[PDB]
Amino acid sequence: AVKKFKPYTPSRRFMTVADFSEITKTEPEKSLVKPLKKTGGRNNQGRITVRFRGGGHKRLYRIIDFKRWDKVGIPAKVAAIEYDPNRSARIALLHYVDGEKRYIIAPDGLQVGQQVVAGPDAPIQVGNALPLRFIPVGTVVHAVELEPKKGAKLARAAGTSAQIQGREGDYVILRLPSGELRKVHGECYATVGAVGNADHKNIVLGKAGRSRWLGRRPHVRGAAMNPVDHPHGGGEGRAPRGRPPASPWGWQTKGLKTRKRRKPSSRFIIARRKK
Amino acid sequence: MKRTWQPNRRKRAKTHGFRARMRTPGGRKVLKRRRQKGRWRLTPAVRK
RNA sequence: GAGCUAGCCCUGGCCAGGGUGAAGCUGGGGUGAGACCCAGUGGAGGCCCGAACCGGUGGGGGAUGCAAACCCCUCGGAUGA
RNA sequence: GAAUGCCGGCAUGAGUAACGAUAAAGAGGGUGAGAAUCCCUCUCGCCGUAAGCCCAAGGGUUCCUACGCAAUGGUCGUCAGCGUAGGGUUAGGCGGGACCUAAGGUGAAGCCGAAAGGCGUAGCCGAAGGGCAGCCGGUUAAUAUUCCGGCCCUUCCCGCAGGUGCGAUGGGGGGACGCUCUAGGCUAGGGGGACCGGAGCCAUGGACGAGCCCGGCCAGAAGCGCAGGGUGGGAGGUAGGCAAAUCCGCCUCCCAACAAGCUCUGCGUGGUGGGGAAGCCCGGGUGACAACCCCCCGAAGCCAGGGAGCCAAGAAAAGCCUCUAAGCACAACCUGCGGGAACCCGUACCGCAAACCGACACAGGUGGGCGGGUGCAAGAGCACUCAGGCGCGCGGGAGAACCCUCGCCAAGGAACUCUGCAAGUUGGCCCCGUAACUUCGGGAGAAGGGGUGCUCCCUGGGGUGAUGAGCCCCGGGGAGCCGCAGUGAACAGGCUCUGGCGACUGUUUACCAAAAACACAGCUCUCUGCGAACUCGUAAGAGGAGGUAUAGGGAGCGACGCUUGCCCGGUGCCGGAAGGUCAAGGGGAGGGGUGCAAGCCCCGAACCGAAGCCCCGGUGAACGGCGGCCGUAACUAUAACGGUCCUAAGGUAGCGAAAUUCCUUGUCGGGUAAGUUCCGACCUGCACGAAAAGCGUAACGACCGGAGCGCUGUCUCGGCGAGGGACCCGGUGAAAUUGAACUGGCCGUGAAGAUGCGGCCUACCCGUGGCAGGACGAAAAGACCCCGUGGAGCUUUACUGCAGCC
RNA sequence: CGAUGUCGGCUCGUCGCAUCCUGGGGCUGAAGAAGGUCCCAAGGGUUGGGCUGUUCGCCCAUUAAAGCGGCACGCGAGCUG
RNA sequence: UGGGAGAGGGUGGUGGAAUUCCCGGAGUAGCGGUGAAAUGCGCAGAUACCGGGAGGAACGCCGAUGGCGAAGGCAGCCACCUGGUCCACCCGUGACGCUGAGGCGCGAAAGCGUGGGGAGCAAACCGGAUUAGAUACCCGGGUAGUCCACGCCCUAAACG
RNA sequence: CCGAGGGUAGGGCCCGUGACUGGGGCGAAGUCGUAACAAGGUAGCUGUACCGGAAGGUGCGGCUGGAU
Ligand SMILES: [Mg+2]
Ligand SMILES: [Mg+2]
Ligand SMILES: [Mg+2]
Ligand SMILES: [Mg+2]
Ligand SMILES: [Mg+2]
Ligand SMILES: [Mg+2]
Ligand SMILES: [Mg+2]
Ligand SMILES: [Mg+2]
Ligand SMILES: [Mg+2]
Ligand SMILES: [Mg+2]
Ligand SMILES: [Mg+2]
Ligand SMILES: [Mg+2]
Ligand SMILES: [Mg+2]
Ligand SMILES: [Mg+2]
Ligand SMILES: [Mg+2]
Ligand SMILES: [Mg+2]
Ligand SMILES: [Mg+2]
Ligand SMILES: [Mg+2]
Ligand SMILES: [Mg+2]
Ligand SMILES: [Mg+2]
Ligand SMILES: [Mg+2]
Ligand SMILES: [Mg+2]
Ligand SMILES: [Mg+2]
Ligand SMILES: [Mg+2]
Ligand SMILES: [Mg+2]
Ligand SMILES: [Mg+2]
Ligand SMILES: [Mg+2]
Ligand SMILES: [Mg+2]
Ligand SMILES: [Mg+2]
Ligand SMILES: [Mg+2]
Ligand SMILES: [Mg+2]
Ligand SMILES: [Mg+2]
Ligand SMILES: [Mg+2]
Ligand SMILES: [Mg+2]
Ligand SMILES: [Mg+2]
Ligand SMILES: [Mg+2]
Ligand SMILES: [Mg+2]
Ligand SMILES: [Mg+2]
Ligand SMILES: [Mg+2]
Ligand SMILES: [Mg+2]
Ligand SMILES: [Mg+2]
Ligand SMILES: [Mg+2]
Ligand SMILES: [Mg+2]
Ligand SMILES: [Mg+2]
Ligand SMILES: [Mg+2]
Ligand SMILES: [Mg+2]
Ligand SMILES: [Mg+2]
Ligand SMILES: [Mg+2]
Ligand SMILES: [Mg+2]
Ligand SMILES: [Mg+2]
Ligand SMILES: [Mg+2]
Ligand SMILES: [Mg+2]
Ligand SMILES: [Mg+2]
Ligand SMILES: [Mg+2]
Ligand SMILES: [Mg+2]
Ligand SMILES: [Mg+2]
Ligand SMILES: [Mg+2]
Ligand SMILES: [Mg+2]
Ligand SMILES: [Mg+2]
Ligand SMILES: [Mg+2]
Ligand SMILES: [Mg+2]
Ligand SMILES: [Mg+2]
Ligand SMILES: [Mg+2]
Ligand SMILES: [Mg+2]
Ligand SMILES: [Mg+2]
Ligand SMILES: [Mg+2]
Ligand SMILES: [Mg+2]
Ligand SMILES: [Mg+2]
Ligand SMILES: [Mg+2]
Ligand SMILES: [Mg+2]
Ligand SMILES: [Mg+2]
Ligand SMILES: [Mg+2]
Ligand SMILES: [Mg+2]
Ligand SMILES: [Mg+2]
Ligand SMILES: [Mg+2]
Ligand SMILES: [Mg+2]
Ligand SMILES: [Mg+2]
Ligand SMILES: [Mg+2]
Ligand SMILES: [Mg+2]
Ligand SMILES: [Mg+2]
Ligand SMILES: [Mg+2]
Ligand SMILES: [Mg+2]
Ligand SMILES: [Mg+2]
Ligand SMILES: [Mg+2]
Ligand SMILES: [Mg+2]
Ligand SMILES: [Mg+2]
Ligand SMILES: [Mg+2]
Ligand SMILES: [Mg+2]
Ligand SMILES: [Mg+2]
Ligand SMILES: [Mg+2]
Ligand SMILES: [Mg+2]
Ligand SMILES: [Mg+2]
Ligand SMILES: [Mg+2]
Ligand SMILES: [Mg+2]
Ligand SMILES: [Mg+2]
Ligand SMILES: [Mg+2]
Ligand SMILES: [Mg+2]
Ligand SMILES: [Mg+2]
Ligand SMILES: [Mg+2]
Ligand SMILES: [Mg+2]
Ligand SMILES: [Mg+2]
Ligand SMILES: [Mg+2]
Ligand SMILES: [Mg+2]
Ligand SMILES: [Mg+2]
Ligand SMILES: [Mg+2]
Ligand SMILES: [Mg+2]
Ligand SMILES: [Mg+2]
Ligand SMILES: [Mg+2]
Ligand SMILES: [Mg+2]
Ligand SMILES: [Mg+2]
Ligand SMILES: [Mg+2]
Ligand SMILES: [Mg+2]
Ligand SMILES: [Mg+2]
Ligand SMILES: [Mg+2]
Ligand SMILES: [Mg+2]
Ligand SMILES: [Mg+2]
Ligand SMILES: [Mg+2]
Ligand SMILES: [Mg+2]
Ligand SMILES: [Mg+2]
Ligand SMILES: [Mg+2]
Ligand SMILES: [Mg+2]
Ligand SMILES: [Mg+2]
Ligand SMILES: [Mg+2]
Ligand SMILES: [Mg+2]
Ligand SMILES: [Mg+2]
Ligand SMILES: [Mg+2]
Ligand SMILES: [Mg+2]
Ligand SMILES: [Mg+2]
Ligand SMILES: [Mg+2]
Ligand SMILES: [Mg+2]
Ligand SMILES: [Mg+2]
Ligand SMILES: [Mg+2]
Ligand SMILES: [Mg+2]
Ligand SMILES: [Mg+2]
Ligand SMILES: [Mg+2]
Ligand SMILES: [Mg+2]
Ligand SMILES: [Mg+2]
Ligand SMILES: [Mg+2]
Ligand SMILES: [Mg+2]
Ligand SMILES: [Mg+2]
Ligand SMILES: [Mg+2]
Ligand SMILES: [Mg+2]
Ligand SMILES: [Mg+2]
Ligand SMILES: [Mg+2]
Ligand SMILES: [Mg+2]
Ligand SMILES: [Mg+2]
Ligand SMILES: [Mg+2]
Ligand SMILES: [Mg+2]
Ligand SMILES: [Mg+2]
Ligand SMILES: [Mg+2]
Ligand SMILES: [Mg+2]
Ligand SMILES: [Mg+2]
Ligand SMILES: [Mg+2]
Ligand SMILES: [Mg+2]
Ligand SMILES: [Mg+2]
Ligand SMILES: [Mg+2]
Ligand SMILES: [Mg+2]
Ligand SMILES: [Mg+2]
Ligand SMILES: [Mg+2]
Ligand SMILES: [Mg+2]
Ligand SMILES: [Mg+2]
Ligand SMILES: [Mg+2]
Ligand SMILES: [Mg+2]
Ligand SMILES: [Mg+2]
Ligand SMILES: [Mg+2]
Ligand SMILES: [Mg+2]
Ligand SMILES: [Mg+2]
Ligand SMILES: [Mg+2]
Ligand SMILES: [Mg+2]
Ligand SMILES: [Mg+2]
Ligand SMILES: [Mg+2]
Ligand SMILES: [Mg+2]
Ligand SMILES: [Mg+2]
Ligand SMILES: [Mg+2]
Ligand SMILES: [Mg+2]
Ligand SMILES: [Mg+2]
Ligand SMILES: [Mg+2]
Ligand SMILES: [Mg+2]
Ligand SMILES: [Mg+2]
Ligand SMILES: [Mg+2]
Ligand SMILES: [Mg+2]
Ligand SMILES: [Mg+2]
Ligand SMILES: [Mg+2]
Ligand SMILES: [Mg+2]
Ligand SMILES: [Mg+2]
Ligand SMILES: [Mg+2]
Ligand SMILES: [Mg+2]
Ligand SMILES: [Mg+2]
Ligand SMILES: [Mg+2]
Ligand SMILES: [Mg+2]
Ligand SMILES: [Mg+2]
Ligand SMILES: [Mg+2]
Ligand SMILES: [Mg+2]
Ligand SMILES: [Mg+2]
Ligand SMILES: [Mg+2]
Ligand SMILES: [Mg+2]
Ligand SMILES: [Mg+2]
Ligand SMILES: [Mg+2]
Ligand SMILES: [Mg+2]
Ligand SMILES: [Mg+2]
Ligand SMILES: [Mg+2]
Ligand SMILES: [Mg+2]
Ligand SMILES: [Mg+2]
Ligand SMILES: [Mg+2]
Ligand SMILES: [Mg+2]
Ligand SMILES: [Mg+2]
Ligand SMILES: [Mg+2]
Ligand SMILES: [Mg+2]
Ligand SMILES: [Mg+2]
Ligand SMILES: [Mg+2]
Ligand SMILES: [Mg+2]
Ligand SMILES: [Mg+2]
Ligand SMILES: [Mg+2]
Ligand SMILES: [Mg+2]
Ligand SMILES: [Mg+2]
Ligand SMILES: [Mg+2]
Ligand SMILES: [Mg+2]
Ligand SMILES: [Mg+2]
Ligand SMILES: [Mg+2]
Ligand SMILES: [Mg+2]
Ligand SMILES: [Mg+2]
Ligand SMILES: [Mg+2]
Ligand SMILES: [Mg+2]
Ligand SMILES: [Mg+2]
Ligand SMILES: [Mg+2]
Ligand SMILES: [Mg+2]
Ligand SMILES: [Mg+2]
Ligand SMILES: [Mg+2]
Ligand SMILES: [Mg+2]
Ligand SMILES: [Mg+2]
Ligand SMILES: [Mg+2]
Ligand SMILES: [Mg+2]
Ligand SMILES: [Mg+2]
Ligand SMILES: [Mg+2]
Ligand SMILES: [Mg+2]
Ligand SMILES: [Mg+2]
Ligand SMILES: [Mg+2]
Ligand SMILES: [Mg+2]
Ligand SMILES: [Mg+2]
Ligand SMILES: [Mg+2]
Ligand SMILES: [Mg+2]
Ligand SMILES: [Mg+2]
Ligand SMILES: [Mg+2]
Ligand SMILES: [Mg+2]
Ligand SMILES: [Mg+2]
Ligand SMILES: [Mg+2]
Ligand SMILES: [Mg+2]
Ligand SMILES: [Mg+2]
Ligand SMILES: [Mg+2]
Ligand SMILES: [Mg+2]
Ligand SMILES: [Mg+2]
Ligand SMILES: [Mg+2]
Ligand SMILES: [Mg+2]
Ligand SMILES: [Mg+2]
Ligand SMILES: [Mg+2]
Ligand SMILES: [Mg+2]
Ligand SMILES: [Mg+2]
Ligand SMILES: [Mg+2]
Ligand SMILES: [Mg+2]
Ligand SMILES: [Mg+2]
Ligand SMILES: [Mg+2]
Ligand SMILES: [Mg+2]
Ligand SMILES: [Mg+2]
Ligand SMILES: [Mg+2]
Ligand SMILES: [Mg+2]
């Protein structure tokens, strides 16, 4: 659920905040945080390479365990559910009976004080991680690796999941969050359940001030600029686009497909996205 | 009103100084040039 | 050449005083249970008034200037992008 | 002899403007060749959240003293930030380094680039962040947390004593963190005292008095006290913290837990060391054996790493503690104590400024800390005033016009004008009261009105004490008094109705535009399956992102409400293994040159051979587009209806003389005595229209219209007054401009607007204050316009290339 | 074109006369009073407001009358903008 | 107290037929549609047939004139949670009852808001025919919607 | 002191009136089509929604007060 405000300022009329209800711990594990090096969009040359970034709240990066096959068979207790400013989903602190402490992204329905575990043998329960060839067809999954032992890459954002669809040889067929049908190697790991905090999408930032808190500087339309700046620049008065809608770099930006056609993964992608 | 020259000894030494020029091809040419011309000071005087 | 200016990054600092009184919390009323209503508490907000600080609205002066952008009066923001 | 030539020199303007804040001066006494200007005294004014003090930058001797006055100083100068000389800056504890890391920079390994060079995990460098041991007083012409005095402390080395498995660049803990609000107790700071100390005063009508005036503290080891911060203890198990581990983590059992204890800082106290006023006698002496006590106020500072709430979720590394590993366990480490040792650089002075940035001793700009008192509701606001600092480095007169800034005004009251521009009015606080409309918050300080000083009397609660007195805070009710007037000075909204545009707070053309422009939450399209797309780079490498489709890029639109119609023929984009066209290459029928030859060499057809284009289809919150004629109804008028040409299709809803309407001041209605503007309607809309969004919309606006009330020197229509200039005398003394000048009017003429030509008229010579009609006055080799086979920015289905992509 | 500042307004005027008013006249389809039309005449006079940047013009209330033109569409080293 | 029947309601699971799309096979000259046609689809390989896969909605026979509920209304099968109602015994209470202005709750469809889903169907819309014309009835397409959740709307030939 | 009332300011209700605009009633001697009554030539009616010169059409669900 999401929290509304009484309209006691013009911005509070629409602003909505996450209820933060599943949160049980307001501080991060000191051993699992390291400083997030803010870029502002600048690359190693000092040049802006992603526009309109910077000036958001300071953040510490919480180290996330995107492998899990690290610790096959060693169960852990869900010790807490925490806020992570570096991503949309929440994070759960796991205390491994090993004594080690690790963060995973919190699935939907994870309950503090529950057991989870990883391996070929794990039961098919929310929070457990297994290679795909041992998750039953139809079960919804998240934190899916793309290649064996290279780390979880798909279905990591709030509310998202991927669905096992069927086995073919060494591979499984998934429906990714985007509706894409893709093969993924069966030995790739994955974690049963969907990612939590599904109400993330219903947040209403409410004011220009909020975007700024997030490191998002104001976006300025090409239609607002001059010919030296943008294809849509200039015109006396307001002007329609007067050419096919283009990016600041000239390429067209309504419909032009941009994936590389000769990419080797085309062999593994079965059906392009829906919607 | 706030003007253009805002003296600052660290900034001065670190931008125009001897070790700054010596680290780049352009900087050494400045020194080769200013030595060939006979300048009394190859580099701005910074109090340090 | 970014010791002016623009943006970002790292690390510090500053914002008198007053006003408004959101959620929540307690009590009470209410109901089968509730929604909800009243009171107290509470102290929210690109909230209000106004110095510092940041601006530069309108008029006047200045115009070989005090000044190659200043001066006076008035005026905007002032916990926030 | 001319190049608005170049360099230099000297004129003109001219004894003219000006001498840099309108905070302000007067006299006496010294010094001296010389005095408005230097020094000293008295009087006066100005600052006092500074115009006082401290600190960091920056400046670099400007500091102090003697001696000077040519120049510098907007005058003067005997003075000085000026000339000459001499002197002056003292640290284990203050700041930086012999410590740590942040962005960033550099860079073993490694990667990349024609060269030069670009990157790059480790490491190193890098501070105003972390860390770390000094406080009070005195002293010099000039330095002081540095010298000295008193009282504390830190590290290193060596030695002694006790103690312990000692030992690290390695493991762990800690260091270690946001914003807003805030409790308790303290301190800084302050106010009062009828109490303590004090040189003296009694004026001019009264007063020898709870009289006046002055002051009544500072630092301090251990110990103790008060208030706080931090931390559970034991046992056992252990596969994790890239070795080890007794440490840390994880499980379990026992006891203790909001306590206590252990540890840590604050504050008080404290042996001891200091300070010590007014007044008056030449910075010094005395006051004085100074007193050094009580009550109230009270932090934003301290205890601190406190507490609570919230979402935007808030550095690192070392010092420190613990663990062990090699090793070493006659060593080593810890604890106490003692002796020794303790380096380098800075330290003067200015520092909101005459010493810094602005060419100047320049009304400008410059980061942090202290910033007293009284009154006004509060305050860093305002007035005055302490301490402290100033009167702004030209003066003296005069009392015109004119200018600036300021004050008032009879009757009228926006008649002013493009516009109430400007200036009035209003103005704080307390109480009463408050409309349409609304997104239910608002609109709202709406509007409008009442109160406001002082005296006496009764009285309610709170803070501190003790429950009381005293002090201080917040009230209440009566009865009176004065004046033109009680926020009696200063600081402090004019209000309303209605329309346009933009939802809103924000942002902008530094230095002519602050807006209706940009941004903005939000809406939609669209790309991207992760070595993502996209962006920077030749590349390596980076960003995106230590993110993963609830994500990231691109584009338009711009809160919210109700909505967003038709056209896919052209262009774009997407889909389409057919067909058509298609490059190198493949293929080699056939043809040629040459040789006696085998052979060498050259041309060359069908056929095979990609993307692209052509072809088929899809697609509008993709580029874009959205008709013309004739006829017809009980009068006319008009046409629901029929017809016809054209188109890819002919503009829907809603709005419309509009930020769009040419004709136009359309017509009608409203307001007005009168309304090219304004509002409300109509609709033949020159030339609206639905995300270059359409129509509305509460709130908001230094936006731009229109109207009214209040009030006014805006005006009728002007007057007077004030100060600073203008004027006169003394001092200093520019500027642009200038062919030379002995430089009048008219009517003519002249390259067509003549002081300079003709004719006539008028006119003794030379200045000072004023005014601006002329000298086609000055300034700038016209920005407009054109010309030049001049330039540069921008665009595209101009040409031709290139990167990029296929 | 090595610059002759451009609309309107305000201020200050001055001039022409083809005269708006006032003075003097002739003719009248001039009874009177009021007009019409032409002649003489430039001495003086020629209002205040609403609208619009406006010139001009309409409109309101008056008036003896609310004249038309020139002076670089008079006047920006006089102001406005 | 002991029993009964039932598509009453709520939640969560899962079963099969069929439609559509996509993949492979095979095959060729039309299919589809109507009163008759045409648009449309089809040699770029359709329809018909075989296998594989995805997805949504609705549940054939049982099913009846039946059953249930206050009404709206409820229909595959399984479980959980839960409502009303009938019978038999005649055990308990002792008129505790009937109605019901206001109030409160429920309330088909369509419609609304936020999100999701989207096979079939189908307002609007586009084309074909029919027709004197045909903004209709018929045909080929097609967006909301129809479905899920939560919140509204409160209507009806909500009828016996 | 109270006080008729007068003055300022802001509200509530009602009546008359208004450029223009919305439908309604009546008039009929017009134009257009033919929606309903027969199976009214697409059975009708219905709530709602979208649409069309007009009556009206269609979708969704409902009623029979529908001929065969
Ligand atoms: Mg939740
Ligand atoms: Mg809200
Ligand atoms: Mg709220
Ligand atoms: Mg709310
Ligand atoms: Mg709002
Ligand atoms: Mg919340
Ligand atoms: Mg949560
Ligand atoms: Mg760390
Ligand atoms: Mg990181
Ligand atoms: Mg990075
Ligand atoms: Mg770098
Ligand atoms: Mg570089
Ligand atoms: Mg940059
Ligand atoms: Mg970018
Ligand atoms: Mg950026
Ligand atoms: Mg951020
Ligand atoms: Mg989160
Ligand atoms: Mg969220
Ligand atoms: Mg949103
Ligand atoms: Mg955005
Ligand atoms: Mg934008
Ligand atoms: Mg622009
Ligand atoms: Mg550029
Ligand atoms: Mg270009
Ligand atoms: Mg371009
Ligand atoms: Mg353009
Ligand atoms: Mg244009
Ligand atoms: Mg433009
Ligand atoms: Mg235009
Ligand atoms: Mg523009
Ligand atoms: Mg534009
Ligand atoms: Mg615009
Ligand atoms: Mg254009
Ligand atoms: Mg366009
Ligand atoms: Mg175009
Ligand atoms: Mg792949
Ligand atoms: Mg600076
Ligand atoms: Mg300097
Ligand atoms: Mg420096
Ligand atoms: Mg620097
Ligand atoms: Mg250097
Ligand atoms: Mg030199
Ligand atoms: Mg030399
Ligand atoms: Mg140099
Ligand atoms: Mg910081
Ligand atoms: Mg502030
Ligand atoms: Mg309150
Ligand atoms: Mg609370
Ligand atoms: Mg504010
Ligand atoms: Mg405010
Ligand atoms: Mg400024
Ligand atoms: Mg200004
Ligand atoms: Mg003004
Ligand atoms: Mg003025
Ligand atoms: Mg001026
Ligand atoms: Mg100027
Ligand atoms: Mg000023
Ligand atoms: Mg000022
Ligand atoms: Mg002001
Ligand atoms: Mg303010
Ligand atoms: Mg404030
Ligand atoms: Mg505020
Ligand atoms: Mg603000
Ligand atoms: Mg010559
Ligand atoms: Mg010259
Ligand atoms: Mg010259
Ligand atoms: Mg010359
Ligand atoms: Mg010269
Ligand atoms: Mg001469
Ligand atoms: Mg002169
Ligand atoms: Mg001067
Ligand atoms: Mg001057
Ligand atoms: Mg003054
Ligand atoms: Mg004077
Ligand atoms: Mg003198
Ligand atoms: Mg003298
Ligand atoms: Mg003196
Ligand atoms: Mg003061
Ligand atoms: Mg200097
Ligand atoms: Mg000194
Ligand atoms: Mg000196
Ligand atoms: Mg001198
Ligand atoms: Mg001299
Ligand atoms: Mg001399
Ligand atoms: Mg001088
Ligand atoms: Mg000077
Ligand atoms: Mg002398
Ligand atoms: Mg001096
Ligand atoms: Mg000396
Ligand atoms: Mg010392
Ligand atoms: Mg050393
Ligand atoms: Mg280091
Ligand atoms: Mg440091
Ligand atoms: Mg000294
Ligand atoms: Mg000490
Ligand atoms: Mg020990
Ligand atoms: Mg040890
Ligand atoms: Mg260690
Ligand atoms: Mg941390
Ligand atoms: Mg920090
Ligand atoms: Mg804040
Ligand atoms: Mg006080
Ligand atoms: Mg205490
Ligand atoms: Mg172990
Ligand atoms: Mg003394
Ligand atoms: Mg003595
Ligand atoms: Mg004594
Ligand atoms: Mg404060
Ligand atoms: Mg805390
Ligand atoms: Mg959040
Ligand atoms: Mg934190
Ligand atoms: Mg770090
Ligand atoms: Mg050993
Ligand atoms: Mg050394
Ligand atoms: Mg030294
Ligand atoms: Mg010193
Ligand atoms: Mg000074
Ligand atoms: Mg200043
Ligand atoms: Mg300062
Ligand atoms: Mg100087
Ligand atoms: Mg200057
Ligand atoms: Mg200069
Ligand atoms: Mg001076
Ligand atoms: Mg100055
Ligand atoms: Mg003080
Ligand atoms: Mg006051
Ligand atoms: Mg006050
Ligand atoms: Mg103030
Ligand atoms: Mg005082
Ligand atoms: Mg003075
Ligand atoms: Mg002066
Ligand atoms: Mg005079
Ligand atoms: Mg008057
Ligand atoms: Mg008036
Ligand atoms: Mg009046
Ligand atoms: Mg006005
Ligand atoms: Mg006033
Ligand atoms: Mg006032
Ligand atoms: Mg009203
Ligand atoms: Mg008021
Ligand atoms: Mg208002
Ligand atoms: Mg009095
Ligand atoms: Mg007074
Ligand atoms: Mg004053
Ligand atoms: Mg005010
Ligand atoms: Mg209004
Ligand atoms: Mg608008
Ligand atoms: Mg705007
Ligand atoms: Mg705005
Ligand atoms: Mg709006
Ligand atoms: Mg805005
Ligand atoms: Mg603001
Ligand atoms: Mg802008
Ligand atoms: Mg500009
Ligand atoms: Mg500007
Ligand atoms: Mg400029
Ligand atoms: Mg400029
Ligand atoms: Mg501007
Ligand atoms: Mg503005
Ligand atoms: Mg904008
Ligand atoms: Mg929108
Ligand atoms: Mg590039
Ligand atoms: Mg890279
Ligand atoms: Mg990256
Ligand atoms: Mg990265
Ligand atoms: Mg990402
Ligand atoms: Mg907006
Ligand atoms: Mg915008
Ligand atoms: Mg509305
Ligand atoms: Mg149409
Ligand atoms: Mg098209
Ligand atoms: Mg097309
Ligand atoms: Mg085109
Ligand atoms: Mg082909
Ligand atoms: Mg051959
Ligand atoms: Mg659309
Ligand atoms: Mg077109
Ligand atoms: Mg378009
Ligand atoms: Mg049109
Ligand atoms: Mg119109
Ligand atoms: Mg309009
Ligand atoms: Mg138009
Ligand atoms: Mg026109
Ligand atoms: Mg017009
Ligand atoms: Mg016009
Ligand atoms: Mg008109
Ligand atoms: Mg009227
Ligand atoms: Mg107007
Ligand atoms: Mg018309
Ligand atoms: Mg338009
Ligand atoms: Mg546009
Ligand atoms: Mg527009
Ligand atoms: Mg509001
Ligand atoms: Mg505004
Ligand atoms: Mg504005
Ligand atoms: Mg006047
Ligand atoms: Mg006077
Ligand atoms: Mg005067
Ligand atoms: Mg005077
Ligand atoms: Mg005067
Ligand atoms: Mg001569
Ligand atoms: Mg001439
Ligand atoms: Mg002439
Ligand atoms: Mg003459
Ligand atoms: Mg001559
Ligand atoms: Mg002659
Ligand atoms: Mg002559
Ligand atoms: Mg004459
Ligand atoms: Mg003149
Ligand atoms: Mg003059
Ligand atoms: Mg002239
Ligand atoms: Mg002349
Ligand atoms: Mg002239
Ligand atoms: Mg002239
Ligand atoms: Mg000039
Ligand atoms: Mg030239
Ligand atoms: Mg020229
Ligand atoms: Mg020219
Ligand atoms: Mg020029
Ligand atoms: Mg021309
Ligand atoms: Mg040519
Ligand atoms: Mg030529
Ligand atoms: Mg060019
Ligand atoms: Mg590309
Ligand atoms: Mg010219
Ligand atoms: Mg010239
Ligand atoms: Mg000129
Ligand atoms: Mg008669
Ligand atoms: Mg005659
Ligand atoms: Mg006359
Ligand atoms: Mg005359
Ligand atoms: Mg006019
Ligand atoms: Mg004219
Ligand atoms: Mg006109
Ligand atoms: Mg007219
Ligand atoms: Mg009359
Ligand atoms: Mg008359
Ligand atoms: Mg004229
Ligand atoms: Mg003319
Ligand atoms: Mg003309
Ligand atoms: Mg003229
Ligand atoms: Mg003129
Ligand atoms: Mg002018
Ligand atoms: Mg003019
Ligand atoms: Mg003149
Ligand atoms: Mg004007
Ligand atoms: Mg203008
Ligand atoms: Mg049946
Ligand atoms: Mg019985
Ligand atoms: Mg009822
Ligand atoms: Mg319903
Ligand atoms: Mg429904
Ligand atoms: Mg609906
Ligand atoms: Mg579908
Ligand atoms: Mg027809
Ligand atoms: Mg629709
Ligand atoms: Mg919809
Ligand atoms: Mg029935
Ligand atoms: Mg009366
Ligand atoms: Mg019919
Ligand atoms: Mg029918
Ligand atoms: Mg029908
Ligand atoms: Mg029609
Ligand atoms: Mg239809
Ligand atoms: Mg029914």
